[PDB]
Amino acid sequence: VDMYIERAGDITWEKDAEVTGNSPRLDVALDESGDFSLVE
Amino acid sequence: TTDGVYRVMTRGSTQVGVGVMQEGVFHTMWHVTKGAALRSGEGRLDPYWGDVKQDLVSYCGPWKLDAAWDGLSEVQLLAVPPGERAKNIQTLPGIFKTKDGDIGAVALDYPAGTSGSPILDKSGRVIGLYGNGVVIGSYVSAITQGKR
Repeated sequence: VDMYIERAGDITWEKDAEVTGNSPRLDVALDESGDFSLVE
Repeated sequence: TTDGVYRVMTRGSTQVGVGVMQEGVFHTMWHVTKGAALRSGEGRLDPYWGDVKQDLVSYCGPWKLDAAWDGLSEVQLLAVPPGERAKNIQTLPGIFKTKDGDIGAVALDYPAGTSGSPILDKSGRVIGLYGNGVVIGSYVSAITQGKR
Protein backbone atom coordinates (compact mmCIF):
# COMPACT_ATOMS: atom_id res chain seq x y z
CA VAL A 1 0.00 0.00 0.00
CA ASP A 2 1.63 3.18 -1.28
CA MET A 3 1.13 6.16 1.07
CA TYR A 4 2.33 9.51 -0.30
CA ILE A 5 2.07 13.23 0.38
CA GLU A 6 1.08 16.20 -1.78
CA ARG A 7 1.55 19.83 -0.79
CA ALA A 8 -1.76 21.64 -0.30
CA GLY A 9 -0.81 25.07 1.02
CA ASP A 10 1.14 27.42 3.24
CA ILE A 11 0.57 27.49 6.99
CA THR A 12 -0.99 30.94 7.27
CA TRP A 13 -3.76 32.69 9.16
CA GLU A 14 -6.43 34.10 6.80
CA LYS A 15 -8.05 37.40 7.78
CA ASP A 16 -11.19 36.59 5.72
CA ALA A 17 -11.97 33.24 7.32
CA GLU A 18 -15.41 31.76 7.90
CA VAL A 19 -16.21 31.80 11.64
CA THR A 20 -18.26 29.00 13.12
CA GLY A 21 -18.62 26.44 15.84
CA ASN A 22 -19.41 26.36 19.54
CA SER A 23 -17.05 26.19 22.54
CA PRO A 24 -18.27 23.35 24.76
CA ARG A 25 -16.71 22.51 28.11
CA LEU A 26 -16.53 18.74 28.52
CA ASP A 27 -15.14 16.39 31.15
CA VAL A 28 -13.15 13.64 29.43
CA ALA A 29 -10.68 10.86 30.17
CA LEU A 30 -7.89 9.73 27.85
CA ASP A 31 -7.16 6.02 27.92
CA GLU A 32 -4.10 4.06 26.93
CA SER A 33 -5.29 3.56 23.35
CA GLY A 34 -5.45 7.31 22.78
CA ASP A 35 -9.25 7.27 22.94
CA PHE A 36 -11.06 10.14 24.62
CA SER A 37 -14.28 9.31 26.44
CA LEU A 38 -16.75 11.48 28.27
CA VAL A 39 -16.82 11.40 32.06
CA GLU A 40 -19.50 12.29 34.57
CA THR B 1 10.67 18.66 2.34
CA THR B 2 9.17 22.12 1.73
CA ASP B 3 7.33 23.73 4.66
CA GLY B 4 3.56 23.54 4.36
CA VAL B 5 0.37 21.62 4.93
CA TYR B 6 0.15 18.33 2.96
CA ARG B 7 -2.45 15.75 1.99
CA VAL B 8 -1.68 12.15 2.98
CA MET B 9 -2.85 9.91 0.15
CA THR B 10 -3.06 6.13 -0.31
CA ARG B 11 -3.42 3.66 -3.15
CA GLY B 12 -7.58 4.56 -7.30
CA SER B 13 -6.34 7.13 -4.77
CA THR B 14 -7.97 8.28 -1.54
CA GLN B 15 -7.04 10.99 0.96
CA VAL B 16 -6.60 9.42 4.38
CA GLY B 17 -5.35 12.51 6.22
CA VAL B 18 -3.26 15.66 6.45
CA GLY B 19 0.03 16.68 7.99
CA VAL B 20 2.44 19.53 8.60
CA MET B 21 5.97 19.88 7.26
CA GLN B 22 8.05 22.16 9.47
CA GLU B 23 11.82 22.36 9.98
CA GLY B 24 12.34 19.27 7.84
CA VAL B 25 9.96 17.09 9.90
CA PHE B 26 6.56 15.79 8.82
CA HIS B 27 3.94 15.78 11.56
CA THR B 28 0.63 13.89 11.47
CA MET B 29 -1.66 11.75 13.61
CA TRP B 30 -0.85 8.14 14.33
CA HIS B 31 -4.30 6.93 13.31
CA VAL B 32 -3.75 8.39 9.83
CA THR B 33 -0.58 6.45 8.88
CA LYS B 34 0.01 3.98 11.76
CA GLY B 35 3.62 5.00 11.34
CA ALA B 36 4.01 3.67 7.79
CA ALA B 37 6.72 5.22 5.65
CA LEU B 38 5.57 7.94 3.25
CA ARG B 39 6.60 8.73 -0.30
CA SER B 40 7.33 12.36 -1.16
CA GLY B 41 8.27 12.74 -4.79
CA GLU B 42 10.98 10.17 -5.40
CA GLY B 43 12.07 10.35 -1.75
CA ARG B 44 10.92 8.33 1.24
CA LEU B 45 10.05 9.71 4.68
CA ASP B 46 10.68 7.28 7.50
CA PRO B 47 9.06 7.47 10.96
CA TYR B 48 11.20 8.86 13.78
CA TRP B 49 8.90 9.12 16.79
CA GLY B 50 5.38 8.06 17.54
CA ASP B 51 2.97 7.58 20.40
CA VAL B 52 -0.45 5.91 20.26
CA LYS B 53 -1.77 7.60 23.41
CA GLN B 54 -1.04 11.07 22.04
CA ASP B 55 -2.14 9.85 18.56
CA LEU B 56 0.88 11.53 16.98
CA VAL B 57 3.80 10.61 14.74
CA SER B 58 6.77 12.47 13.29
CA TYR B 59 8.92 11.62 10.27
CA CYS B 60 12.58 12.44 9.57
CA GLY B 61 13.22 13.97 12.97
CA PRO B 62 11.67 14.76 16.33
CA TRP B 63 8.37 16.55 16.82
CA LYS B 64 8.98 20.27 16.24
CA LEU B 65 5.63 21.93 16.94
CA ASP B 66 5.30 23.42 20.40
CA ALA B 67 2.92 26.40 20.36
CA ALA B 68 -0.15 26.15 22.61
CA TRP B 69 -3.61 27.70 22.68
CA ASP B 70 -3.68 30.72 24.98
CA GLY B 71 -7.07 29.72 26.44
CA LEU B 72 -8.87 32.94 25.43
CA SER B 73 -8.34 33.71 21.75
CA GLU B 74 -9.96 32.42 18.62
CA VAL B 75 -7.93 30.04 16.47
CA GLN B 76 -8.17 28.79 12.90
CA LEU B 77 -8.48 25.23 11.64
CA LEU B 78 -6.53 25.06 8.38
CA ALA B 79 -8.76 22.31 7.05
CA VAL B 80 -7.63 20.38 3.99
CA PRO B 81 -10.67 18.25 3.15
CA PRO B 82 -10.52 15.56 0.46
CA GLY B 83 -11.11 17.13 -2.94
CA GLU B 84 -11.08 20.70 -1.62
CA ARG B 85 -8.66 23.60 -1.48
CA ALA B 86 -7.05 24.26 1.90
CA LYS B 87 -9.38 26.59 3.79
CA ASN B 88 -9.30 28.37 7.14
CA ILE B 89 -12.16 28.03 9.63
CA GLN B 90 -12.03 30.41 12.61
CA THR B 91 -13.49 29.32 15.95
CA LEU B 92 -13.28 29.85 19.70
CA PRO B 93 -12.14 26.50 21.19
CA GLY B 94 -14.07 24.86 23.99
CA ILE B 95 -12.18 22.83 26.58
CA PHE B 96 -11.52 19.18 27.36
CA LYS B 97 -11.14 19.07 31.15
CA THR B 98 -9.06 16.06 32.22
CA LYS B 99 -7.53 14.82 35.46
CA ASP B 100 -4.15 15.90 34.04
CA GLY B 101 -5.24 19.38 32.93
CA ASP B 102 -7.27 21.17 30.29
CA ILE B 103 -6.91 20.85 26.51
CA GLY B 104 -8.38 23.11 23.87
CA ALA B 105 -11.03 21.52 21.69
CA VAL B 106 -12.73 22.59 18.47
CA ALA B 107 -16.38 21.76 17.79
CA LEU B 108 -15.92 21.34 14.07
CA ASP B 109 -16.91 18.26 12.07
CA TYR B 110 -15.06 17.70 8.77
CA PRO B 111 -14.55 14.46 6.81
CA ALA B 112 -12.23 11.84 8.31
CA GLY B 113 -9.59 12.49 5.64
CA THR B 114 -9.15 15.93 7.23
CA SER B 115 -7.46 14.32 10.27
CA GLY B 116 -4.03 15.85 10.80
CA SER B 117 -5.06 19.31 9.66
CA PRO B 118 -3.27 22.00 11.69
CA ILE B 119 -4.95 24.39 14.11
CA LEU B 120 -3.27 27.81 14.16
CA ASP B 121 -3.01 30.70 16.57
CA LYS B 122 -3.21 34.32 15.43
CA SER B 123 0.55 34.40 14.91
CA GLY B 124 0.34 31.55 12.38
CA ARG B 125 1.94 28.93 14.65
CA VAL B 126 0.57 25.38 14.75
CA ILE B 127 -0.93 24.82 18.20
CA GLY B 128 -2.02 21.26 17.46
CA LEU B 129 -3.60 18.86 14.99
CA TYR B 130 -7.26 18.10 14.31
CA GLY B 131 -8.88 14.69 14.40
CA ASN B 132 -8.76 12.93 17.78
CA GLY B 133 -11.86 13.66 19.85
CA VAL B 134 -15.24 12.69 21.28
CA VAL B 135 -18.93 12.86 20.29
CA ILE B 136 -21.56 14.79 22.25
CA GLY B 137 -24.17 13.81 18.09
CA SER B 138 -21.61 16.41 17.09
CA TYR B 139 -17.92 15.64 16.98
CA VAL B 140 -15.48 17.73 19.02
CA SER B 141 -11.75 17.46 18.34
CA ALA B 142 -9.02 17.92 20.86
CA ILE B 143 -6.32 20.38 19.87
CA THR B 144 -3.61 17.68 19.96
CA GLN B 145 -0.07 19.00 20.44
CA GLY B 146 3.14 17.03 20.97
CA LYS B 147 6.26 17.78 22.96
CA ARG B 148 9.32 19.45 21.51
